[PDB]
Amino acid sequence: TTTVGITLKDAVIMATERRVTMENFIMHKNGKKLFQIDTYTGMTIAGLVGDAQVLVRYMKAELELYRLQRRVNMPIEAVATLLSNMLNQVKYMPYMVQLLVGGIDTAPHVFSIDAAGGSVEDIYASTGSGSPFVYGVLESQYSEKMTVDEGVDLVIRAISAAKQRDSASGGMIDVAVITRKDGYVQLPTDQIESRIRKLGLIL
Amino acid sequence: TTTVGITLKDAVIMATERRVTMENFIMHKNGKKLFQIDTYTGMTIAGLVGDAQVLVRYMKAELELYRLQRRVNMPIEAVATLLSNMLNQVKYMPYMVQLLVGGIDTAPHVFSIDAAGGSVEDIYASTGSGSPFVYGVLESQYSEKMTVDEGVDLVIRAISAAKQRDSASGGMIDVAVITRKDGYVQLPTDQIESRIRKLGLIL
Amino acid sequence: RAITVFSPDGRLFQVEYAREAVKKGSTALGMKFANGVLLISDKKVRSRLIEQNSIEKIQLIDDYVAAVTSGLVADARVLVDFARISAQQEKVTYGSLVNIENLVKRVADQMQQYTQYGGVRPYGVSLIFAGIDQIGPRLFDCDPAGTINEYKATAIGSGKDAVVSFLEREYKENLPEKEAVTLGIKALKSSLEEGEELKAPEIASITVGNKYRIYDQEEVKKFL
Amino acid sequence: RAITVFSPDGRLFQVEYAREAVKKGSTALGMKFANGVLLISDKKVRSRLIEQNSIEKIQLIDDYVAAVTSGLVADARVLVDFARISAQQEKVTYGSLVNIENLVKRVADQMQQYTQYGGVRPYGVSLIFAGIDQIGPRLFDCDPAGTINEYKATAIGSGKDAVVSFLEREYKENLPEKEAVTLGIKALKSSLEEGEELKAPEIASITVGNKYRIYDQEEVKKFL
Amino acid sequence: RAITVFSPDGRLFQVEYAREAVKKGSTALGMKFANGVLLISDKKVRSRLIEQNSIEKIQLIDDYVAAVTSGLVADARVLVDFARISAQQEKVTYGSLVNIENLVKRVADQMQQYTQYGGVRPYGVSLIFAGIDQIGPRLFDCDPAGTINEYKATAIGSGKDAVVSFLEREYKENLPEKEAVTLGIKALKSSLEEGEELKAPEIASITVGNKYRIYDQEEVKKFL
Amino acid sequence: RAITVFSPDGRLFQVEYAREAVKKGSTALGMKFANGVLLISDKKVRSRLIEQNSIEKIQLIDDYVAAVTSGLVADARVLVDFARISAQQEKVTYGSLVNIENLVKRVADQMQQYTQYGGVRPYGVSLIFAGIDQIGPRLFDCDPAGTINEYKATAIGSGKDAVVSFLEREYKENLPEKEAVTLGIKALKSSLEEGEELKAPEIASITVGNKYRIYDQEEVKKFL
Amino acid sequence: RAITVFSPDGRLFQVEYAREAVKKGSTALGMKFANGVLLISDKKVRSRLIEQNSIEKIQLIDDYVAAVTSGLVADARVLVDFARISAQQEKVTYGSLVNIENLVKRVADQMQQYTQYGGVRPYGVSLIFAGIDQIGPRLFDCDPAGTINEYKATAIGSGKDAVVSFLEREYKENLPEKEAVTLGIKALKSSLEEGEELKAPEIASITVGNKYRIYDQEEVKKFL
Amino acid sequence: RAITVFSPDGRLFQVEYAREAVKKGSTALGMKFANGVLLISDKKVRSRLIEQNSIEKIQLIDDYVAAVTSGLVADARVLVDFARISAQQEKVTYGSLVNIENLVKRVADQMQQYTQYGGVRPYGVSLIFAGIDQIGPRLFDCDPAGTINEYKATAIGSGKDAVVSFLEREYKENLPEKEAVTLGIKALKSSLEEGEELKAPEIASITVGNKYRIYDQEEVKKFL
Amino acid sequence: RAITVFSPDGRLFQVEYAREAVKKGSTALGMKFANGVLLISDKKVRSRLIEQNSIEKIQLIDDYVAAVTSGLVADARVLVDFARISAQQEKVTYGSLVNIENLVKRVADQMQQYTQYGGVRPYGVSLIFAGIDQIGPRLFDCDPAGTINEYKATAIGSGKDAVVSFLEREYKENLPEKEAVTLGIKALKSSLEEGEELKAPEIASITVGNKYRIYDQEEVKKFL
Repeated sequence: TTTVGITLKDAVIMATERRVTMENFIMHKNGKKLFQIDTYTGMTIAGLVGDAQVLVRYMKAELELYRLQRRVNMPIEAVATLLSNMLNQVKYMPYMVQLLVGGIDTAPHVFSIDAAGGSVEDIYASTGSGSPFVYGVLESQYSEKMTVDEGVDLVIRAISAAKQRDSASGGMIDVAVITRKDGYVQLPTDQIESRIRKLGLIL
Repeated sequence: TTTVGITLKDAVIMATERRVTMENFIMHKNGKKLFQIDTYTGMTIAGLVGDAQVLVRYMKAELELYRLQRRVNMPIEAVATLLSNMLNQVKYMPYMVQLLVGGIDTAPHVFSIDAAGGSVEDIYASTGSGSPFVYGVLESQYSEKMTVDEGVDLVIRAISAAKQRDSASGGMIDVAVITRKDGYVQLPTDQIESRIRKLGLIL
Repeated sequence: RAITVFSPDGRLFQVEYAREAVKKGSTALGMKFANGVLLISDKKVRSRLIEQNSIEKIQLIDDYVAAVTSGLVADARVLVDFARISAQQEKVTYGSLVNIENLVKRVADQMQQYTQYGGVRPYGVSLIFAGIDQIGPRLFDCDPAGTINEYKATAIGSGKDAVVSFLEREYKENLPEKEAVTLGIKALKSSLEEGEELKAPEIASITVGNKYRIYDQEEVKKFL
Repeated sequence: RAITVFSPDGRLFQVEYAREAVKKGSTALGMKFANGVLLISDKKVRSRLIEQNSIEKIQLIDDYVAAVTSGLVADARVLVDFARISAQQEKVTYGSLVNIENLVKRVADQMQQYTQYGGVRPYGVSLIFAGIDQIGPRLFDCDPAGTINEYKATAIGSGKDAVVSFLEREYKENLPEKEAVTLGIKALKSSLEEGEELKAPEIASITVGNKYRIYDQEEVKKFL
Repeated sequence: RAITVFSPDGRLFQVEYAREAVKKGSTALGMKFANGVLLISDKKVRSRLIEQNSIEKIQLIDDYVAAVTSGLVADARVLVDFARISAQQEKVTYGSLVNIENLVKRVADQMQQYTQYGGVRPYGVSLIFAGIDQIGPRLFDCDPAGTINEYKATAIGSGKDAVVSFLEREYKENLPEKEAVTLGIKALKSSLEEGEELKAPEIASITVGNKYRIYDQEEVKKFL
Repeated sequence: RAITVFSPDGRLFQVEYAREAVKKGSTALGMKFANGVLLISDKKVRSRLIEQNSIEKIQLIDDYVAAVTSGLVADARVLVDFARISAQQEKVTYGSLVNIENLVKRVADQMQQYTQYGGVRPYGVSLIFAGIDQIGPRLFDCDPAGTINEYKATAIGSGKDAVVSFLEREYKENLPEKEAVTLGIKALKSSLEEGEELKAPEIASITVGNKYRIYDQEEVKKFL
Repeated sequence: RAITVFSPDGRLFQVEYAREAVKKGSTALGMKFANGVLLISDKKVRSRLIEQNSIEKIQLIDDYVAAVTSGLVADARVLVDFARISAQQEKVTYGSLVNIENLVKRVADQMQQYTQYGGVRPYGVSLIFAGIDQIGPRLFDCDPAGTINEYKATAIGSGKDAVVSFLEREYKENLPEKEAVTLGIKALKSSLEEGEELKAPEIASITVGNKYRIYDQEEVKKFL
Repeated sequence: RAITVFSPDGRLFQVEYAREAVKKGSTALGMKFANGVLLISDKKVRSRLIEQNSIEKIQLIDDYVAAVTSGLVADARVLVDFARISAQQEKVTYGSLVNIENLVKRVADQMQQYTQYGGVRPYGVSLIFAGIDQIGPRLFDCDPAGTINEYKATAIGSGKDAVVSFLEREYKENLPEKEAVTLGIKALKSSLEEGEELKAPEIASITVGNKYRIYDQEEVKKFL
Repeated sequence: RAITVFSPDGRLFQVEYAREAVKKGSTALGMKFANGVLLISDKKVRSRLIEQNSIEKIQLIDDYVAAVTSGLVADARVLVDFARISAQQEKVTYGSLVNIENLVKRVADQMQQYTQYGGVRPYGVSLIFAGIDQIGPRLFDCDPAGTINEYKATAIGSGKDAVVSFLEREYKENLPEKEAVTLGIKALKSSLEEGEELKAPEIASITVGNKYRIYDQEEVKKFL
């Protein structure tokens, strides 16, 4: 399994593939690892399905409740800190998971969160089994002067690469770009597979 | 990861580099390890991020509250002590961390605190993966008759050295100097890298 | 010789009696202005033997939010500290006190609880919170009933009705600080000033972009 | 000077006294229409110094369900938040708030508890929940006794009897939104309008298929 | 202004006052017949604005047992849900609700507790459980005192004395469903029918061998 | 309007008032005979609509011990079940309910507790336990005060004084079952029989060596 | 209609009222003699229907210590059992009940607690403990106040004042058992014997070196 | 019929009423002398039937500290034992009861608690502690209010005012034991001796350097 | 015969009644001077039998902070010890009692709690804390209401109004110790000295840079 959050100009793009497996037994071809968590924010799950899912629901709600009572959307670093508190508070019987939460408030953001509530923001980062491979290509071709369209391609490339060198990852890769203009929008499957073909990639 | 706090005449300087890694996998190039924790005091984190971070927030808010309630700032030895108590109090399910807290009340100070709430004051001390290396250059060139400016250089040198012999350390080295006159001030990135270049150092 | 329950006409007499205690409290007010908000309280002193400033009526909750209270002094103090730590709490979990409205709501609910939970006397105090948050300069007031409202300008304590009416009339929307503090002090004067001497008022203000500023003895005496 | 127990005629006087408090509350109503439901409350304002909109009477529980309340303001607020988190709870366990009726039942039971558990004053408030659920557009009301009922249209607060009678008479089953809001505002007018001026009403609505829509100042002024 | 204790004549006045509340409740009855039992309640409606059926008086506890209640509505609801989960409990431990009598006993004991445990008002409600169990069709009634009895036919609520006497007289042992529902509706009529119009009664029945059947609007109107 | 405390003359008025409730209870009695003991209660019925036998007054605690009660029905039921499980408890720990006296003592103590523990109304009921234990046939009675005594023969409920006097006079030590049940029924008659008709009494008996036997309708009618 | 608090003259009226209850209790006494101590209670019986001996007034705590009580029967029983287990407790920890004085002190303290802990009625009973311990034959008495004293001879219950005076006068220090029981029975007679017949007294005794001995019907009748 | 609260004049009436109870207590006193301190209580006896010495009024807390009490006997006993274990506690943690003052303070605080914690009657007793500690011979007294003071000589109980005045007058600073006990007994006499006979006083003393000594019957009779 | 609740005029009568108790307390005062602060209390003694100094009114909390109290002695003691340990607590966590103001605030809040938490009588005492902290010499006073204020000089107890007025008039800002103690003793005299004799006052002082100094008998007698 592999996910990736990438920051650029005035947007943040997040994508993941979706094969869920049990050791070498790839039991589920179409899991979901990308979730909208608020009007202007998304999150990527990676690790044990049980812990991740419950975690997504808590976060999802915790955010909606916050919005209503405060009349304004929770800032990204705030969501990241909240999460950070939850996880660390139970470090000795941790949610075996690794979360990536991207979004845009006053500016774009992307934070990496570990099972101990360690939270750190980067301009891009990957999460999951195939992390290295993507970190390889991103390290090689990412540039903060890219257009949201260039971005969406780089990402697909990044994931398709990890799909090659990592048996744990696989299936249809899916992306969502979140901008202040349009908000959190997930790209149409077709359009994605279209870019794949165009790029001469595979699967 | 390496951090260092040094005492001299009428100031205390504190600096750290900023690479956050997972074994050999250097995952984050720009983490933050130097935090101002009160008008005239700063703290350097080192160890497990999750623990470090929460600990920092606790310390921050606790200090702010005390200032308001007592109308004066909490003495450096006092904040060391508090931290000491918290940490030791939970020694059997500790915050795996190593903290360095420096500041200036009636005079300059720097305390080394270990996860078992052991707290000791020195005229300088280093913390982190690269500690020995810096302890070397310091043991070799530190002089209590130095100027705040000579200080900032020394510090930059020491960390730079550690950076050479320790794969766990790296990234932009950043410093903050705290004096009664100006309070806690963190030097500008350019000025830092300028001194690096001037000194014939690297990265 | 009966309670905190509803009277045959739908009223919590205990909460009413409480309100009485606040009327007998000192007078203070505040108002939003240019790009901030200010607070001003009448510091009426007695003996030469009191330690002057130590009797601070405008108290800080945090560098960007202050509040002033009126009613049973003891009750006011304890309710202040509650807001203080409560403030800290939001800071430590979320990383930032984004909406001040929320801070007041928590302290309000605290007070509302004693409005119905049987064996316990309500908080005999009213107070107003002022400061600038993620949304901007904000002004709130709260009574012993737990009722909370946001204002453009308001007052509390003894001369509420009076001072409030003056503002109700001569309040100027986007009055720049200097003129705002003036209008205020003038308003405060008229009200409690049945006894002529305004004495030494306590005034502080904050403006969007920065922390709170407490006016020094001479500065306030300048408007006095 | 006695309780929450039964009178010789089978009545909980305390709960009655409570009801009184709600009558003295503002007036609001709602009704199902075309393919949604709408809520409308009379936003009667006083001073120029109040922060206008901030005194929101129609509150959201979640993007698809809102409620409006009448009675002791404090009691209403706390009871609202309870429903809010209670709402969240059903969402997090089951994955979806399928039946809104259930949401109101929980908050109702909360209120019913203070109806018998000795040492504690009942909630002096009544409110109505409106929204569209798995079943469709739904309208409920609730009193301090914990009694809950589903309506086609109803009101609450001060001018209940009045406005309710108007509807009781001129309510039109499947009235399309525009006409429904009209009939409503007309009904609200007649009732409380012993004092002529309707002032600025607060109105919001939702229609099956989507989230709630709060009417903007001008839009409402259009029907006004 | 005294309690839940014994009067000089051996009576729990509080429980009596409670009984009063139930008399003022709607009227309903039930009776065993051919090879099942049926329940029928008078659904007396007011406004056109009420959501008709939503005001269901006959409630299901489980597919094979239903109950109808009379008294303080709120109290009835909460006491119903208790029986519901209580029912579920017996199912999950033993695998089957073998004796319904037991279900009522538990809910009865619940009510009996508030009859003596000091600080808490009793449940102002009476209800009857009907259904078919391992033993067969069964009919029980319960009052605020926790007293429970099994009947061949009975009623509760407002017109109890009346309707009960009619049955007491014209009740026919093994009357087949169609005729039984008739006798019932006739009995219900006479009683509350001082006001002529029977309106729309709510009726449901179950017969040994299968689950409960709620009569549809037209079907009931057929006997009406 | 005062309590469960001692009167100036050394009496627990509450416990007295309780006793009143039991006098107004039905009449029942029992007595030891030949080589067993029997219980007999007056089953006074009203409506044709009651489910006859279901109103069992003599209840089993276990195959070798039964009890009959008088007073607040609800209180009697709950106190019965307590003895039942309490009985089971002794069986499961020791392997056998050796002394019945002990069973009654436990239930008695239960009742004695409400005699002094402040906030809670005493059990308005009296009952008698009968059965054969390791010691042999045993007969006990218990009142709301928790007072317990062993008899050779006794009664309780409404016509206690009466029936008891008859026995007090014509009780025959080792009367064989047939004659014992007779003397009993005769005694029960005289007492409550101010109203001539004895109706259908409920009678059961057990004899050393075996389990309890409940008399069937016809068998009892034979002595009637 | 007030409490367990101090009267303006320094008295616990509740504890007084309690004492009243004990005076109305049966009469019993005891005294040390030769090399042991004896207990004797007046077993006043009524009906032929009571199970004679079963109404044992002198109860054993353990083979070497017995006690007799007077007052509210229920209260006496429960307080007896407490001493019994309390006795067992000292045995199991220390291996031996060395000082009996201690046993009574514990039960006394139990009673003393209800003398001040607010919501709970005191124990309406007095009793005396008699037996031989490590120190020798010992005699103690205890009242509802928790007051405890050691005697050479004493009585309690109804005819206390009377019987006590007789002893006060004719008590013989080291009277050998036979003569001691006599003096006692004589003393008991005079007192309660305003009604001539002494009936059948209950008497038991123990002597240093061995366990307690309960006098058999004939043996007691011998002194009678 | 009201409490433990403050009267309009600033007094705890309950604690006052309590004091009354102590005045009606026996008379006792003590005083420091040569190089120790002594305690003396009037052992006023009634019946020949009481076990003489067993009614010990001067009780030991530990070999070096004793205390004598006056007031509700029960309350005194329990409060004594508390001090005893409390004494033991200081011994086991610190290894030595260095300051006796501290021992009394703890027991005093115990009493002070019931002075304000709502539902519970205060300790109706006063007592004095005497002994020699690390500091030397020490003398303290304590009342139901929890008030504690150190004396050179003092008394308590019935004849306090009297005996105290005698000492107040004829008390001799460093009076050697023999003469001190005399002055004391003389002082005790005068006071309570309105009734001539001093009877048999109970006296004990301790002197720096060693443990307490209880005077034997003859020794005391020597000063008598 | 009612409470700790608000009177119709907004006052806690209980807290008032409490204040009364303090007025009847001894008189004491203190004031800041040169570079320290001093405390002085009127040690009014009665009997020759009291242990002189042992009745210390000025008590130490720690080597750098002392306090003197007035009101119910018991209440004062317990409230003192609380401050003592509370002091220790700040020392052990932070390593140093930096701000004394904080120490008083904690003890004040303690007292404020009993001002509203239902079932419990308030602390009938007022006291003043004096000492030098991180900020410098500091002087505070506290009443039963939990109200706390910092002074330049003040008094408490019986002759407050009097002595306070003298100071109010003749208080000299930076009066050097010797003259300050004088002005004080003079002020204390005038006040309570309606009865001429000042007796033996208790005086202590501390000066920045070092620990507290308690004046010895002769030294104080020097100013006397």
